[PDB]
Amino acid sequence: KLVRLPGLIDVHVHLREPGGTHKEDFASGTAAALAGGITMVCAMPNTRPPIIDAPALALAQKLAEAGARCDFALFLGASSENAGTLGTVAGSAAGLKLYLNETFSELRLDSVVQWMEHFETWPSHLPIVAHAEQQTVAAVLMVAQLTQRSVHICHVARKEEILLIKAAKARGLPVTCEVAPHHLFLSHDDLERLGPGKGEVRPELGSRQDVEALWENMAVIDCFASDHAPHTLEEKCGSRPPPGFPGLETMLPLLLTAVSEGRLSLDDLLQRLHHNPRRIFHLPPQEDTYVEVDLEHEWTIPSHMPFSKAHWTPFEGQKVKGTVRRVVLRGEVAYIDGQVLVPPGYGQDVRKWPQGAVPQLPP
Amino acid sequence: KLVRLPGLIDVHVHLREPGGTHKEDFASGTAAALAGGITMVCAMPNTRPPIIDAPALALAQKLAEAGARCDFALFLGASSENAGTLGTVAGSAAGLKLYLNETFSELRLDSVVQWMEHFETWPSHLPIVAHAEQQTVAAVLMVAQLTQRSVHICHVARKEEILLIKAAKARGLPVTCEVAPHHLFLSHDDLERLGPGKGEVRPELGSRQDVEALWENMAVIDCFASDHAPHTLEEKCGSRPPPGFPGLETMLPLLLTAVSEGRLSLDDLLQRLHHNPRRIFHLPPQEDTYVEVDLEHEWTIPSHMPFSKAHWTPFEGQKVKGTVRRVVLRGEVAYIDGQVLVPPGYGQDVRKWPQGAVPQLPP
Ligand SMILES: NC(=O)N[C@@H](CC(=O)O)C(=O)O
Ligand SMILES: NC(=O)N[C@@H](CC(=O)O)C(=O)O
Ligand SMILES: [Zn+2]
Ligand SMILES: [Zn+2]
Ligand SMILES: [Zn+2]
Ligand SMILES: [Zn+2]
Ligand SMILES: [Zn+2]
Ligand SMILES: [Zn+2]
Repeated sequence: KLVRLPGLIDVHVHLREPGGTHKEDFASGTAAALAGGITMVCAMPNTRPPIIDAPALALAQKLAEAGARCDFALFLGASSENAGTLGTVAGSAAGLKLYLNETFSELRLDSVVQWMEHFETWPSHLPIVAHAEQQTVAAVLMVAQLTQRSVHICHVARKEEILLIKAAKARGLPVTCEVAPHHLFLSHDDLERLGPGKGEVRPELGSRQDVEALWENMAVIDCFASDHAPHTLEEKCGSRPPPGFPGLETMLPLLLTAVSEGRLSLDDLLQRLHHNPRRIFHLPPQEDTYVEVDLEHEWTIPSHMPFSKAHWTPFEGQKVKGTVRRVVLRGEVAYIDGQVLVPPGYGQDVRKWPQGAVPQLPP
Repeated sequence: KLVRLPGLIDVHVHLREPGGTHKEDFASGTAAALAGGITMVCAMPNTRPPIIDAPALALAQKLAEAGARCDFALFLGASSENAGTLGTVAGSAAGLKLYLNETFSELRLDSVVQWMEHFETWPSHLPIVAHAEQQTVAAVLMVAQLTQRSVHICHVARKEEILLIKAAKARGLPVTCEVAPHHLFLSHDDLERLGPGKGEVRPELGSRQDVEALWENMAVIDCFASDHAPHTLEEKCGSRPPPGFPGLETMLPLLLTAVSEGRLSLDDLLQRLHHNPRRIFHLPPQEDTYVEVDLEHEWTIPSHMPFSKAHWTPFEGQKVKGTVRRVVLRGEVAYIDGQVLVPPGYGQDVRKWPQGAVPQLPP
């Protein structure tokens, strides 16, 4: 007996096109998404060229329209030069991405004043998300308050961060957050097995206490999102390993395992991979779209999943229970038992749908 | 013709006793203060042992009472273990010091949650000051708002920081700040002359643009304070140079030079070295206390000033106009033209004066 789920949404993926297509491209990354029960993705802007201006966004839109197999929205990225220049294209993006710490990214800002400038100039009704670790979470929350708007915190990974956000929510501040599966299912205990190259990720893997704190504070977590960050094994194992884990194909099975163990409910999962992503980012429904999962199937994660060009996974050897059997996207069978059945280009930019524009007051 | 000033107050000095007395002690540091026209100092807690508990404070109080030549108050320092334990001695201190970044200091905290705990437990009516650079200023401002109280930011050094504080004040937030003379009178341009060891200080010396921004935003600066941070020349020039500059003997002459050039007024100076320190820290008046300065005397800063045991200065070679001629402290001549005339032990703990307790609602 299969369980029918709505089309799940991952608001944080790196699909590497343009410019890093040996790591992943729209076609392979969205195949990975479908195999993971995800029918809509929001792609980050730290590509080459990075998506920090209108011409780069135009290019990325066309590449995505030609290559994506599931539906998508594309983030714009904040830079040290583009505040006040994105107004005409802002509404066509998933939101604005701020990179506020060192990581795989034309996009660290030099000064909190540049963060302020972005918060002041980006349209007030559109989403802003931030890579903001440790004290940076408090700092960007301060900027959001000074500019009297909301902010969404990407991949919360630490007890420190989730408790800060918890305190902010208790004060009624407009902040939401997401957590990635590696920060729920891996910790320092796994670094011996992974090694120092494979183990590189930002935010870094946390202690057992960090992991336990995220679970204990599940009520504070608005979304799950993979931070799918594919790099090849050669890159991960080489002399300057880039941070990041692939995760689209493993996220839902890991979380289904947790549901089966009573660690969270099916509803808790659906709030975090469907309803809250929709409402935070004003993402439209997908008609005739659903995912069928088998909650009984026990399997062990192999050394690589079938679709991501990363061709490795940090979850190798973990025992999971739950698998994606079928995905239907807008009335077409998109995935069945290991086979993707929609071609590159089937996917659409949801921000171009009438129902996918973010509502705003007449300007 | 001399000008009579009130007794000036430096709310940020490191006097190194206990435990670093080759660098400075209460007797030498307060001689330096008097020679710089300063009659009251607030001493930081990063000594050895650090002033992070009641027994250490008791020791420091006695050492200061026996050695100080001018009046003083002693800060307590926040640690990872003492939140919620300082209530009985809190009112006897200048305030609570938080070290939130890497610098010469049992006292970096590991987590913003520890900052929160201090803001929640330290009595709400008593001062909190923070070493908080760049984004850390925004982060600690966020903690202050979450806990609905004020904060004072130490040694603001950057355009980024002063503009953030300016924006916070425009939103009516209870934040004050101080600036040290080296961030007004030295910059990157001086690093060649100083060299990499002598030039080490935290916050680091800023660009010309940082310096210009602090001057342009003088209205945002509540206090001047030296961050007198003496280390010996051997230490500054050695293989692991500690950050910090001595500054008590040079601060007032540098600022008087600026007054003479019309860069700020005598009133602007007195707000920042007398009236605002008094009101932010609830420091009492000193009866029969004044400083006489000669605004006409031109001189060049030598390779070391007479009193600080640091026996070096980063301001060597700068031409100044203005000198301290006489200091009277509580009816006794304390300093005349290079001679200190009050003994170690003349100085008193102002928090023990009836008028020096911080007022509070009956608890
Ligand atoms: N998480 C990572 O370690 N790397 C991400 C960047 C990011 O999400 O910060 C990537 O794009 O590779
Ligand atoms: N400013 C410095 O460079 N060092 C100070 C510490 C401090 O004020 O942060 C010191 O105590 O030496
Ligand atoms: Zn990130
Ligand atoms: Zn994110
Ligand atoms: Zn990312
Ligand atoms: Zn400091
Ligand atoms: Zn200070
Ligand atoms: Zn200091």
